[PDB]
Amino acid sequence: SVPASRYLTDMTLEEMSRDWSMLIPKQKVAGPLCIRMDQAIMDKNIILKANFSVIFDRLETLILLRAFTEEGAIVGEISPLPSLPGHTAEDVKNAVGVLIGGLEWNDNTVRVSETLQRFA
Amino acid sequence: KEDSVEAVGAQLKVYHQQYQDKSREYDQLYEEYTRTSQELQMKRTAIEAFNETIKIFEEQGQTQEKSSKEYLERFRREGNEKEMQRILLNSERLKSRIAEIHESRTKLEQELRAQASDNREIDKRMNSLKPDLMQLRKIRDQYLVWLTQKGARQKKINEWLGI
Repeated sequence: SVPASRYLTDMTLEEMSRDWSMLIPKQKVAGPLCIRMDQAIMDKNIILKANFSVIFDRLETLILLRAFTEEGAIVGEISPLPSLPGHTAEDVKNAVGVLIGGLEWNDNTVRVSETLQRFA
Repeated sequence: KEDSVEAVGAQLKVYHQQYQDKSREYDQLYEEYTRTSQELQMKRTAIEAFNETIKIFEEQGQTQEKSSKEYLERFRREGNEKEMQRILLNSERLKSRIAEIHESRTKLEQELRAQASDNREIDKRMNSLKPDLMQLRKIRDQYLVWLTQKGARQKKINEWLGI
Protein backbone atom coordinates (compact mmCIF):
# COMPACT_ATOMS: atom_id res chain seq x y z
CA SER A 1 0.00 0.00 0.00
CA VAL A 2 1.77 3.21 1.30
CA PRO A 3 5.53 2.70 1.95
CA ALA A 4 5.96 5.67 4.26
CA SER A 5 9.56 5.70 3.05
CA ARG A 6 10.73 6.71 -0.43
CA TYR A 7 13.45 8.63 -2.13
CA LEU A 8 12.02 10.63 -5.09
CA THR A 9 14.47 11.74 -7.72
CA ASP A 10 13.37 14.11 -10.54
CA MET A 11 16.91 14.73 -11.59
CA THR A 12 19.61 12.47 -13.09
CA LEU A 13 23.10 12.52 -11.64
CA GLU A 14 24.15 14.55 -14.68
CA GLU A 15 21.60 17.27 -13.81
CA MET A 16 22.55 17.25 -10.20
CA SER A 17 26.21 17.58 -10.86
CA ARG A 18 26.23 19.84 -13.92
CA ASP A 19 28.25 23.07 -13.79
CA TRP A 20 26.14 26.25 -14.12
CA SER A 21 26.60 30.00 -13.79
CA MET A 22 24.35 32.95 -13.07
CA LEU A 23 24.90 36.05 -15.35
CA ILE A 24 23.40 38.18 -12.51
CA PRO A 25 23.78 36.24 -9.26
CA LYS A 26 21.01 36.37 -6.65
CA GLN A 27 21.63 34.29 -3.49
CA LYS A 28 19.89 34.14 -0.15
CA VAL A 29 20.44 31.94 2.94
CA ALA A 30 17.08 30.57 4.03
CA GLY A 31 17.70 29.04 7.41
CA PRO A 32 19.71 25.92 6.74
CA LEU A 33 19.05 26.18 3.00
CA CYS A 34 20.72 28.17 0.26
CA ILE A 35 18.59 29.67 -2.60
CA ARG A 36 20.25 30.75 -5.79
CA MET A 37 18.72 32.39 -8.92
CA ASP A 38 19.98 34.11 -12.06
CA GLN A 39 18.52 37.61 -11.91
CA ALA A 40 18.98 37.76 -15.73
CA ILE A 41 16.42 35.11 -16.71
CA MET A 42 13.05 36.70 -17.82
CA ASP A 43 9.84 35.70 -19.61
CA LYS A 44 10.71 31.99 -19.60
CA ASN A 45 8.78 28.88 -18.66
CA ILE A 46 10.65 27.29 -15.77
CA ILE A 47 10.36 23.78 -14.25
CA LEU A 48 11.51 23.13 -10.60
CA LYS A 49 12.81 19.59 -10.22
CA ALA A 50 13.87 17.97 -6.99
CA ASN A 51 15.41 14.95 -5.22
CA PHE A 52 14.02 14.40 -1.78
CA SER A 53 12.79 11.83 0.58
CA VAL A 54 9.43 11.23 2.15
CA ILE A 55 8.16 9.56 5.27
CA PHE A 56 4.47 9.16 5.96
CA ASP A 57 2.97 10.84 2.89
CA ARG A 58 5.03 13.88 3.73
CA LEU A 59 8.28 15.57 2.47
CA GLU A 60 11.02 14.86 4.96
CA THR A 61 14.38 15.97 3.60
CA LEU A 62 15.43 17.86 0.54
CA ILE A 63 18.51 16.58 -1.18
CA LEU A 64 18.55 19.08 -4.08
CA LEU A 65 16.13 21.27 -6.16
CA ARG A 66 17.21 22.88 -9.50
CA ALA A 67 15.19 25.25 -11.78
CA PHE A 68 15.36 24.37 -15.44
CA THR A 69 14.19 26.34 -18.52
CA GLU A 70 12.29 24.55 -21.27
CA GLU A 71 15.59 24.22 -23.13
CA GLY A 72 17.14 22.37 -20.18
CA ALA A 73 19.28 25.16 -18.72
CA ILE A 74 19.77 25.58 -15.00
CA VAL A 75 18.84 28.95 -13.63
CA GLY A 76 18.24 28.40 -9.91
CA GLU A 77 18.77 26.00 -7.05
CA ILE A 78 17.82 25.19 -3.58
CA SER A 79 20.36 23.23 -1.55
CA PRO A 80 21.31 22.31 2.10
CA LEU A 81 24.27 24.24 3.38
CA PRO A 82 27.26 21.87 3.54
CA SER A 83 28.46 23.32 6.80
CA LEU A 84 25.48 22.56 8.87
CA PRO A 85 23.08 20.13 10.50
CA GLY A 86 19.90 19.60 8.55
CA HIS A 87 16.48 21.09 7.97
CA THR A 88 12.78 20.26 8.25
CA ALA A 89 10.06 19.90 5.60
CA GLU A 90 8.90 23.41 6.47
CA ASP A 91 12.18 25.11 5.67
CA VAL A 92 11.84 23.33 2.40
CA LYS A 93 8.30 24.55 1.62
CA ASN A 94 9.40 28.13 2.51
CA ALA A 95 12.52 28.04 0.40
CA VAL A 96 10.40 26.92 -2.62
CA GLY A 97 7.88 29.78 -2.20
CA VAL A 98 10.74 32.18 -1.92
CA LEU A 99 12.28 30.87 -5.19
CA ILE A 100 9.04 30.75 -7.21
CA GLY A 101 8.42 34.34 -6.14
CA GLY A 102 11.87 35.49 -7.13
CA LEU A 103 11.50 33.96 -10.61
CA GLU A 104 7.91 35.43 -11.03
CA TRP A 105 9.21 38.92 -10.24
CA ASN A 106 10.97 38.61 -13.58
CA ASP A 107 8.02 37.41 -15.50
CA ASN A 108 8.95 33.75 -15.57
CA THR A 109 6.16 31.26 -15.53
CA VAL A 110 7.04 28.73 -12.82
CA ARG A 111 5.92 25.13 -12.58
CA VAL A 112 6.99 22.47 -10.05
CA SER A 113 7.39 18.74 -10.70
CA GLU A 114 4.58 16.24 -10.04
CA THR A 115 6.51 14.58 -7.19
CA LEU A 116 6.72 18.09 -5.68
CA GLN A 117 2.97 18.79 -6.30
CA ARG A 118 2.18 15.53 -4.52
CA PHE A 119 4.35 15.81 -1.34
CA ALA A 120 5.61 19.37 -0.98
CA LYS B 1 40.56 22.94 3.15
CA GLU B 2 41.38 20.70 0.19
CA ASP B 3 41.68 17.68 2.56
CA SER B 4 38.12 17.72 3.80
CA VAL B 5 37.10 17.89 0.16
CA GLU B 6 39.08 14.80 -0.84
CA ALA B 7 37.87 12.88 2.16
CA VAL B 8 34.23 13.50 1.23
CA GLY B 9 35.08 12.72 -2.37
CA ALA B 10 36.61 9.42 -1.25
CA GLN B 11 33.60 8.76 0.85
CA LEU B 12 31.33 9.51 -2.15
CA LYS B 13 33.40 6.94 -4.07
CA VAL B 14 32.74 4.35 -1.39
CA TYR B 15 28.94 4.90 -1.35
CA HIS B 16 28.60 4.88 -5.12
CA GLN B 17 30.40 1.53 -5.48
CA GLN B 18 28.21 0.13 -2.71
CA TYR B 19 25.18 1.41 -4.49
CA GLN B 20 26.32 0.07 -7.83
CA ASP B 21 26.88 -3.31 -6.17
CA LYS B 22 23.50 -3.49 -4.36
CA SER B 23 21.90 -2.35 -7.55
CA ARG B 24 23.50 -5.14 -9.60
CA GLU B 25 22.52 -7.65 -6.94
CA TYR B 26 18.95 -6.30 -7.14
CA ASP B 27 18.68 -6.61 -10.96
CA GLN B 28 20.08 -10.18 -10.99
CA LEU B 29 17.18 -11.13 -8.71
CA TYR B 30 14.72 -9.15 -10.90
CA GLU B 31 15.86 -11.08 -13.99
CA GLU B 32 15.69 -14.51 -12.27
CA TYR B 33 12.22 -13.44 -11.03
CA THR B 34 10.81 -12.45 -14.44
CA ARG B 35 12.29 -15.61 -15.96
CA THR B 36 10.84 -18.20 -13.59
CA SER B 37 7.65 -16.11 -13.88
CA GLN B 38 7.37 -17.02 -17.58
CA GLU B 39 8.25 -20.69 -16.88
CA LEU B 40 5.38 -20.67 -14.34
CA GLN B 41 3.18 -19.36 -17.11
CA MET B 42 4.19 -22.28 -19.34
CA LYS B 43 3.51 -24.75 -16.54
CA ARG B 44 0.06 -23.31 -15.78
CA THR B 45 -0.77 -23.53 -19.47
CA ALA B 46 0.29 -27.21 -19.67
CA ILE B 47 -1.81 -27.86 -16.51
CA GLU B 48 -4.80 -26.27 -18.24
CA ALA B 49 -4.26 -28.80 -21.07
CA PHE B 50 -4.09 -31.63 -18.55
CA ASN B 51 -7.40 -30.27 -17.12
CA GLU B 52 -9.49 -30.49 -20.29
CA THR B 53 -8.34 -34.05 -21.18
CA ILE B 54 -9.04 -35.16 -17.59
CA LYS B 55 -12.48 -33.47 -17.93
CA ILE B 56 -13.25 -35.53 -21.03
CA PHE B 57 -12.14 -38.77 -19.29
CA GLU B 58 -14.13 -38.04 -16.13
CA GLU B 59 -17.33 -37.29 -18.08
CA GLN B 60 -16.90 -40.60 -19.91
CA GLY B 61 -16.35 -42.77 -16.85
CA GLN B 62 -19.51 -41.20 -15.39
CA THR B 63 -21.10 -41.96 -18.80
CA GLN B 64 -19.95 -45.62 -18.83
CA GLU B 65 -21.21 -46.34 -15.28
CA LYS B 66 -24.50 -44.46 -15.76
CA SER B 67 -25.50 -47.21 -18.21
CA SER B 68 -23.54 -50.05 -16.58
CA LYS B 69 -25.94 -49.91 -13.59
CA GLU B 70 -29.12 -50.38 -15.68
CA TYR B 71 -27.39 -53.15 -17.69
CA LEU B 72 -26.70 -55.07 -14.54
CA GLU B 73 -30.52 -55.51 -14.66
CA ARG B 74 -30.55 -57.62 -17.85
CA PHE B 75 -27.34 -59.38 -16.72
CA ARG B 76 -28.53 -59.60 -13.08
CA ARG B 77 -29.86 -63.14 -13.70
CA GLU B 78 -26.81 -65.37 -14.37
CA GLY B 79 -24.27 -65.64 -12.87
CA ASN B 80 -21.27 -66.22 -15.17
CA GLU B 81 -17.82 -65.99 -13.55
CA LYS B 82 -15.68 -65.98 -16.71
CA GLU B 83 -18.04 -63.47 -18.43
CA MET B 84 -19.76 -61.56 -15.57
CA GLN B 85 -16.43 -60.80 -13.79
CA ARG B 86 -15.30 -59.35 -17.16
CA ILE B 87 -17.79 -56.50 -17.76
CA LEU B 88 -16.59 -54.42 -14.79
CA LEU B 89 -12.99 -55.05 -15.86
CA ASN B 90 -13.24 -52.24 -18.44
CA SER B 91 -14.52 -50.16 -15.52
CA GLU B 92 -11.11 -50.90 -13.92
CA ARG B 93 -9.42 -49.99 -17.24
CA LEU B 94 -11.10 -46.61 -17.05
CA LYS B 95 -10.45 -45.99 -13.36
CA SER B 96 -6.73 -46.85 -13.58
CA ARG B 97 -6.55 -44.33 -16.47
CA ILE B 98 -8.18 -41.40 -14.77
CA ALA B 99 -6.03 -42.21 -11.71
CA GLU B 100 -2.87 -42.27 -13.86
CA ILE B 101 -3.40 -38.89 -15.45
CA HIS B 102 -4.39 -37.49 -11.99
CA GLU B 103 -1.03 -38.72 -10.77
CA SER B 104 0.56 -36.86 -13.70
CA ARG B 105 -1.45 -33.66 -13.23
CA THR B 106 -0.62 -33.68 -9.50
CA LYS B 107 3.10 -34.10 -10.12
CA LEU B 108 3.01 -31.11 -12.53
CA GLU B 109 1.02 -29.07 -10.07
CA GLN B 110 3.28 -30.06 -7.20
CA GLU B 111 6.30 -28.82 -9.26
CA LEU B 112 4.43 -25.59 -10.24
CA ARG B 113 3.47 -24.72 -6.68
CA ALA B 114 6.98 -25.35 -5.40
CA GLN B 115 8.36 -23.12 -8.17
CA ALA B 116 5.81 -20.40 -7.52
CA SER B 117 6.84 -20.57 -3.91
CA ASP B 118 10.49 -20.22 -4.79
CA ASN B 119 9.74 -17.02 -6.88
CA ARG B 120 7.82 -15.46 -3.94
CA GLU B 121 11.13 -15.98 -2.04
CA ILE B 122 13.02 -14.03 -4.71
CA ASP B 123 10.43 -11.24 -4.51
CA LYS B 124 11.01 -11.11 -0.75
CA ARG B 125 14.77 -10.94 -1.26
CA MET B 126 14.39 -8.02 -3.66
CA ASN B 127 11.86 -6.27 -1.42
CA SER B 128 14.46 -6.62 1.31
CA LEU B 129 17.14 -4.83 -0.69
CA LYS B 130 15.00 -1.74 -1.25
CA PRO B 131 15.62 0.03 2.07
CA ASP B 132 19.37 -0.30 1.70
CA LEU B 133 19.16 0.73 -1.96
CA MET B 134 17.10 3.80 -1.10
CA GLN B 135 19.32 4.83 1.84
CA LEU B 136 22.49 4.40 -0.17
CA ARG B 137 21.29 6.34 -3.22
CA LYS B 138 20.10 9.21 -1.03
CA ILE B 139 23.33 9.26 0.95
CA ARG B 140 25.44 9.01 -2.23
CA ASP B 141 23.36 12.06 -3.58
CA GLN B 142 24.01 14.08 -0.37
CA TYR B 143 27.79 13.65 -0.68
CA LEU B 144 27.59 14.71 -4.31
CA VAL B 145 25.60 17.86 -3.35
CA TRP B 146 28.01 18.66 -0.52
CA LEU B 147 30.88 18.48 -3.05
CA THR B 148 29.10 20.72 -5.58
CA GLN B 149 28.37 23.19 -2.78
CA LYS B 150 32.07 23.26 -1.88
CA GLY B 151 33.09 24.06 -5.42
CA ALA B 152 33.53 20.72 -7.14
CA ARG B 153 33.01 20.80 -10.90
CA GLN B 154 31.22 18.04 -12.75
CA LYS B 155 34.48 16.62 -14.11
CA LYS B 156 35.89 16.15 -10.60
CA ILE B 157 32.55 14.71 -9.40
CA ASN B 158 32.64 12.25 -12.29
CA GLU B 159 36.17 11.16 -11.34
CA TRP B 160 35.11 10.34 -7.76
CA LEU B 161 32.12 8.47 -9.10
CA GLY B 162 34.42 6.56 -11.40
CA ILE B 163 32.44 7.79 -14.46
